[PDB]
Amino acid sequence: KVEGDIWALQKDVEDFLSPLLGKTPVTQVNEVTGTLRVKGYFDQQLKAWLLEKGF
Amino acid sequence: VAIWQKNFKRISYAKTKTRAEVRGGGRKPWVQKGSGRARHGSIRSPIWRGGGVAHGPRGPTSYYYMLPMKVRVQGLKVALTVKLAQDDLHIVDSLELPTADPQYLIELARYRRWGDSVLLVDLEHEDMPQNVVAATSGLKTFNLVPAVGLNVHSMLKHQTLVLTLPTVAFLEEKLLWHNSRYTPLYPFRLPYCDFP
Amino acid sequence: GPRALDLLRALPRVSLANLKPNPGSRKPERRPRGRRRGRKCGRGHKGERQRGTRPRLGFEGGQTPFYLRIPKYGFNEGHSFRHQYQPLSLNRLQYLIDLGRVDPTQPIDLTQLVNGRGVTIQPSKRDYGVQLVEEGADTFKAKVNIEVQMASELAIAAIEKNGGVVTTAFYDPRSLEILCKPVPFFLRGQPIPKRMLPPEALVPYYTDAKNRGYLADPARFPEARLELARKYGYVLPDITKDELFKMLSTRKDPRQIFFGLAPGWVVNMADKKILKPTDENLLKYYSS
Amino acid sequence: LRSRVTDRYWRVQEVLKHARHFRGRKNRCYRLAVRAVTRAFVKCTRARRLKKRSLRTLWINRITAASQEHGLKYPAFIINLIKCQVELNRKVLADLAIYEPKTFKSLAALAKRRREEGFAAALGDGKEPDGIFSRVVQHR
Amino acid sequence: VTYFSSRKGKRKTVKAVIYRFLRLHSGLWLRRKAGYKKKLWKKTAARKRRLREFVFCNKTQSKLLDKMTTSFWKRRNWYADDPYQKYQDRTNLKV
Amino acid sequence: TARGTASRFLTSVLHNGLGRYVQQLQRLSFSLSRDAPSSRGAREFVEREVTDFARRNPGVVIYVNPRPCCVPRVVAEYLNGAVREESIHCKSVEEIAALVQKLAD
Amino acid sequence: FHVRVTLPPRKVVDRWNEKRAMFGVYDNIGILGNFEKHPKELIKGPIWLRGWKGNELQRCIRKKRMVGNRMFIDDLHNLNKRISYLYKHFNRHGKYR
Amino acid sequence: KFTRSRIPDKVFQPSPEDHEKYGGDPQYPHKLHIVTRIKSTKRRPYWEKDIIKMLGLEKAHTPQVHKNIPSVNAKLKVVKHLIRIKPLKLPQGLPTEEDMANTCLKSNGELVVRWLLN
RNA sequence: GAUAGAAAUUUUUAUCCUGACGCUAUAGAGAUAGUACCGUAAGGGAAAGAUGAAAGAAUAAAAUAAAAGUAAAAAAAAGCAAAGAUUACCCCUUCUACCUUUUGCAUAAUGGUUUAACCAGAAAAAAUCUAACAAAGAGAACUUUAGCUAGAUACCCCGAAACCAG
RNA sequence: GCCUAACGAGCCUGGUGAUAGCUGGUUGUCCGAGAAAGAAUUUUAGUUCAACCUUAAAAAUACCCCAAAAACCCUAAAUUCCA
RNA sequence: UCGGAGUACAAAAAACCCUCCGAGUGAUUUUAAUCUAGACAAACCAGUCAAAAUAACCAUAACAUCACUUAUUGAUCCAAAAU
Ligand SMILES: [Mg+2]
Ligand SMILES: [Mg+2]
Ligand SMILES: [Mg+2]
Ligand SMILES: [Mg+2]
Ligand SMILES: [Mg+2]
Ligand SMILES: [Mg+2]
Ligand SMILES: [Mg+2]
Ligand SMILES: [Mg+2]
Ligand SMILES: [Mg+2]
Ligand SMILES: [Mg+2]
Ligand SMILES: [Mg+2]
Ligand SMILES: [Mg+2]
Ligand SMILES: [Mg+2]
Ligand SMILES: [Mg+2]
Ligand SMILES: [Mg+2]
Ligand SMILES: [Mg+2]
Ligand SMILES: [Mg+2]
Ligand SMILES: [Mg+2]
Ligand SMILES: [Mg+2]
Ligand SMILES: [Mg+2]
Ligand SMILES: [Mg+2]
Ligand SMILES: [Mg+2]
Ligand SMILES: [Mg+2]
Ligand SMILES: [Mg+2]
Ligand SMILES: [Mg+2]
Ligand SMILES: [Mg+2]
Ligand SMILES: [Mg+2]
Ligand SMILES: [Mg+2]
Ligand SMILES: [Mg+2]
Ligand SMILES: [Mg+2]
Ligand SMILES: [Mg+2]
Ligand SMILES: [Mg+2]
Ligand SMILES: [Mg+2]
Ligand SMILES: [Mg+2]
Ligand SMILES: [Mg+2]
Ligand SMILES: [Mg+2]
Ligand SMILES: [Mg+2]
Ligand SMILES: [Mg+2]
Ligand SMILES: [Mg+2]
Ligand SMILES: [Mg+2]
Ligand SMILES: [Mg+2]
Ligand SMILES: [Mg+2]
Ligand SMILES: [Mg+2]
Repeated sequence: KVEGDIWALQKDVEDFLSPLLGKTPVTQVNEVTGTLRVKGYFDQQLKAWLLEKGF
Repeated sequence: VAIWQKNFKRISYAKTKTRAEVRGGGRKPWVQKGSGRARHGSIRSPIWRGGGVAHGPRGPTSYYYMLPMKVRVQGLKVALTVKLAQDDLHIVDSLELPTADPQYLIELARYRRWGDSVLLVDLEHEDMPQNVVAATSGLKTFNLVPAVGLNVHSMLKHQTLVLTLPTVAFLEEKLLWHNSRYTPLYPFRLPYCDFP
Repeated sequence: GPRALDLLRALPRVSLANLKPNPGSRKPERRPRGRRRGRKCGRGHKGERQRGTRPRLGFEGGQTPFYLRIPKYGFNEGHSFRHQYQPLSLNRLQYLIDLGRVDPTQPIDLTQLVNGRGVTIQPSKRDYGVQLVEEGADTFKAKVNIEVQMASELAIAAIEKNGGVVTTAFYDPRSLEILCKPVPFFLRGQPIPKRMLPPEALVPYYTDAKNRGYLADPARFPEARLELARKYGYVLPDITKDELFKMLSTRKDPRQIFFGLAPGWVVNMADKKILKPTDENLLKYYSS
Repeated sequence: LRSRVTDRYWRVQEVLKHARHFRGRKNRCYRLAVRAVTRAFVKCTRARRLKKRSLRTLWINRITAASQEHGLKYPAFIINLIKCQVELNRKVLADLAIYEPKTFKSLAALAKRRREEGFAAALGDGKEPDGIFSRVVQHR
Repeated sequence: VTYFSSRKGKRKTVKAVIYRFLRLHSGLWLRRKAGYKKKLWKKTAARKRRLREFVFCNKTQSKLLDKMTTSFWKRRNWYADDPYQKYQDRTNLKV
Repeated sequence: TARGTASRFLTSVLHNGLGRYVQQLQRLSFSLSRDAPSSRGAREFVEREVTDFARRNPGVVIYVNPRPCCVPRVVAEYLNGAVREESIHCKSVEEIAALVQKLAD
Repeated sequence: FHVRVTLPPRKVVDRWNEKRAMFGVYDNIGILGNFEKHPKELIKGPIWLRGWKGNELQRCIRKKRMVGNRMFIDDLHNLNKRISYLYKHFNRHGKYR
Repeated sequence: KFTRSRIPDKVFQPSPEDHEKYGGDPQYPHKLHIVTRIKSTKRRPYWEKDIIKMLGLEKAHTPQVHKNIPSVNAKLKVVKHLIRIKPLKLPQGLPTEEDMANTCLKSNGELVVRWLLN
């Protein structure tokens, strides 16, 4: 359920996750579905990070 | 959703007879050995001229399936969205027509550049103004349909959508209802707390 | 919002003529025609398998099959008759209360949990009801009157500390089915049946104040209850002096399915009326 | 829904056009024709690789005729032309032999000279002599 | 196995499985050892122990048993007092 | 196959490229549909490219006919008298451009 | 392989005839209609096939259960045989087991 | 059984005339090999096939360069009948970064740094 | 063992809108017909049609002349019949038919005179792929420690000697 | 032996699309990888497991491998194991 | 069917209507427990070892022994026993 520039979100998500893994996380952007998809289980840390930004 | 609307209704009555249902040939047409030719059982075998069909269509067949609710809803939303974004949606008030002459309607669609075909949606079936019904009963391309008869296929078949104002107020509510709703406990036709 | 919409002004009408299924949605089927998929057509060569006759599933080719050399042992033995209690953690209960699905204000029994879709019962699978488990014990801050079919010491302890009341009640399979989906039952056109008693194995469970059993002697309740405090080291509140107390004390008859209705009545939902038997025999049967 | 092949006609023509010039029933009957056409294509590609060998052998035979005329065998001619740093493929050499008999007699003269120079140097048994045509030039 | 029944057209279960095996919800199957009640006087106490075990089946057997068994048997079960409820989830499995 | 088909020696028409070079392609005729999807590429080509092509080759006359057809064709025609038919049916703008070039040269 | 020498009469299908223009009209009857009738109700067909689907065995088996006692002798017999055949084939034959 | 094969070290003790013969310096071993695969791996045991693959020698009559360290010499020793080994020579020395584009390898086994000036 | 297999208990809203992503003369009924013909009998069981508004327009008028088979037009050293070619048809050079079956077939192992028309892969448990909604999902019944729902992906043809009933 | 031109047990119809681990057959084009047998089995004309292999997917080490190391009478080509 | 030696020379494995010996148990008292890390072996089924911890016993007391010791054995179901 991502409404907007999803590429922005991809940038911010990989910039957020990068300090964790030492490397950029692998990603898939579905622009038509309005969806982002990330390799590995980041579920908790990402709910936290999306809470911090007030969505 | 368009594919769904097309198929889910469909029942093919196409039947072919298997070598079992063909008329005769319960008996071996000649002896297994010595006659010098190919060996056969029934003369109704699928190899033979008049014989049964090897696979072929079988029985009345139903193609029936249901796209999940929220998907069909989403389909309707999207059709509306797209009719609008491409400028081909026109919210009309009323539907009162000055006269029952259909030529009036055709030339009206010519003056506003509405395209060849038009879908006129009204709120209920009985409440349709009689001038419209007269005018639109004798036309092929202009089609009058009540709100509950709005659908993806018909919306993609007609170049232009014309929605009555109470019709908009209806659809908006009907479709929006689903984003906020629980999964059904039992069928929605039964008593629910808030729901009709 | 959706910038996609702005690209749609520029492009031709969406019609029935141009419509593409999402790429990957349909993996195209393949038919045994041509050089690749023809000539033995994936069936191999001669033998039993090219002819389609290979033996049944477990069959090992004549050596005593693996699934039959292993000895029988009761594993699933009598499985159909075991009781099944759908677990509900305090974590889920709290999460439901927080979001306003079940309200703690009125009493919470099975029907309330089902209507919030916090829980799902299927009696046909021999679900005998909800059991309460302690997963969210520490985090649990809510004040509730709850009725479940089973509970753990720790769960109860965690509800008491917050000034609520737990009670374990029993429902037989028919009772249970009626309880969980009441409106489908009220269209059935039958009276409201008696609640059956528990079977002999489950009597020592519901007769104890330990479990806060619905058949338990209330004389032991305030005793056993206080015991639970000594163990977990918290001050037991006086439920009597609370404003919501009249709701917290609310029970059911051991013979009653619902709150405020009674065995033998009939709910006419079209007239929004209740119907009760005036007959003596009926009233003796339903009230026994 | 019955579906039959309507266009079978053309399906057949795309085989049969390649078969027109065959002898016998192979040039009509689709069964026989098909097999024959396939054999014809296979034979064709194999021959496409063969043709190059055939032509090169032709060229060598011709160059040998041409050389033998001048009293010079083929191998001598060719390698002693290499030892002069003259690289002309056999195609071109054969064409010279036919259409440029003069230039070819020159080439043959050169080769013969280079050979004699080689024998002279091998028999001489010293590093000092470098035959005029036995000198090896580097690119500039 | 009957893949399509005669009356219902559904797929039948092979009951001979359901008597000797146990399906945890993770997909692991659990079975008794073979010959564990047989000729005990003749065996070592060590061997006897090895026999009294409940053991797990390899992947192949598991898939075979799953095919031989309908959907109903793979459902999530909550039994009261159940010994095996402890074992039905899998933990710390990195694969 | 080579025994199968006809053959010819390598030649030029009218000793082209000896005295001077003469582009041999004479005229080019397109037929397409304003409406039909099959002709889509061919329409785009007519929009953007044809014009420029016509400047790049002054000596070839280019006739464009919109007509109701299902299969857009381009008919190349040469000084030689030779007429070569082609189908631009269901191709890109890019593909058509390359094709028209082959025809030109 | 002889192909027909005369152009067929060109068949003109107008897509604006009544049946084609009104197609798929009430399909959303459930959603827009405050669910009362499911779209199944719209389906015109054989009694055993309305709003239901299945492979040929299931189909036949179902036909027999519903209308099997209204059937003509020959047809009932044929149906039984078809069922027996399909049973044997699906259950005991195939590649995949 | 046909098996792998030991190759006694005595084979690899060079005689003093060999230096004169093949043009190696008695004092200093060369630094690099140019190895070429001269024969085919077909009809040879799988292990030689593997050794050839991991030496980069897959394609025939193509040169490849390798360190003259013992790690490498071991594998080379296994396949020595399938290959030609000649010492790399640097008349103009090793290439700088300006000379990378102009480098070429002559058949006498020598690497020329400046190729085709003007 | 192969396999077989309930029930209690549940659910089901009228009537009109009937037709066809069924066949088109080897198809669809066996069917122009249970006729001809074949059997003592029970029984078996065919094939076949095509002008036009008018033939009360047959010195008759009109659009395919395209299968195999022949004719127009017999053959000319030499060789799986072609291919490379070539000024040139041959002459030269190079190639051990095709399927099937096999460790291995030019095989002197199998099958086919040829042409036309017919004549043979079918299923959704688990999986994967796409999408919806998501701690829940499904238009009731179920399943859920990221799941649930939907869609798409799959498993042939001909043949015995027999056996049983009438 | 004979019982309507085939009687070690008639014929016809139905059961019947009997069943064949046995033979035969199995229809467009082009591309990517690609297989010779350990175990049981009224089994060796077949199956079902391994080992290989194919399609996806997650990973981290994989071959190659110098010393050192693996038996008691004699004993080869050589294995095993590893930086 | 099971085991030992050769075939099969040095890790393992390895066939034959191949070469040779055996087993389908005795005798004895030291009557040889419970539970569990990790392994061997292995298509599956079966087979093998085994630390720590308990309990038994000297009061910190767990390998039954011999006969080449290796082999002296048999799945499910089903029957008898009642623990
Ligand atoms: Mg029959
Ligand atoms: Mg019969
Ligand atoms: Mg014959
Ligand atoms: Mg038969
Ligand atoms: Mg027929
Ligand atoms: Mg194939
Ligand atoms: Mg074929
Ligand atoms: Mg075959
Ligand atoms: Mg075989
Ligand atoms: Mg449940
Ligand atoms: Mg080449
Ligand atoms: Mg059995
Ligand atoms: Mg007919
Ligand atoms: Mg007929
Ligand atoms: Mg002809
Ligand atoms: Mg010849
Ligand atoms: Mg043979
Ligand atoms: Mg083979
Ligand atoms: Mg041969
Ligand atoms: Mg022979
Ligand atoms: Mg012959
Ligand atoms: Mg032979
Ligand atoms: Mg023969
Ligand atoms: Mg032959
Ligand atoms: Mg034979
Ligand atoms: Mg054959
Ligand atoms: Mg023959
Ligand atoms: Mg599935
Ligand atoms: Mg298929
Ligand atoms: Mg497949
Ligand atoms: Mg019998
Ligand atoms: Mg029998
Ligand atoms: Mg007779
Ligand atoms: Mg058969
Ligand atoms: Mg067999
Ligand atoms: Mg044969
Ligand atoms: Mg191979
Ligand atoms: Mg046996
Ligand atoms: Mg396998
Ligand atoms: Mg070593
Ligand atoms: Mg290593
Ligand atoms: Mg191991
Ligand atoms: Mg110990």
